[PDB]
Amino acid sequence: MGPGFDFAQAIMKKNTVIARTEKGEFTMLGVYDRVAVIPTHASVGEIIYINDVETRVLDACALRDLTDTNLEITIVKLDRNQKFRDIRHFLPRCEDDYNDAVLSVHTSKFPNMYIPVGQVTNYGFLNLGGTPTHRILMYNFPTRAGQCGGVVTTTGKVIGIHVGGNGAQGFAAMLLHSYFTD
Repeated sequence: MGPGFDFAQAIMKKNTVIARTEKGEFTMLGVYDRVAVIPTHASVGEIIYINDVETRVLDACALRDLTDTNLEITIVKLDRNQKFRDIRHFLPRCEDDYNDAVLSVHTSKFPNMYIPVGQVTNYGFLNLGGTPTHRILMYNFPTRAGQCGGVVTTTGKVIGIHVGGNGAQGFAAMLLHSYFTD
């Protein structure tokens, strides 16, 4: 509908796959080469389905901060025959607050879904499903189940992936450029 939705669509159309684990179907962001991200509660194993194709997992790393606190991001390297467009230059370098974000989801349950969530707060600490979690972004949109792995964007920045909600607010794990140096 406007330039935020433009940037969100450009990311969804080239840098997402549908990931399936034993814990469900998730929006999965591809970042560069065969490297993607997914919420850690997806419980990635040795095999994952990518657009309904059986795919070996070459590596999976559940990120934690240097206090050994959960960040809810798992970085997955896929045994796929095709690379993602490199979008690392759209990742923020530091923790921040944002205006006018979009949450974008693509699954069997919610295809081509885009949500203007408005202002995004650097919330910080969240007890997420009983697990102390850091680097959480918050938006005042009543997000539901099925949206996990959804991509949070502003114009020109890919800032997080949706990991939870409390019925009135939604929560995303930050994406930082420093997670994807090689």
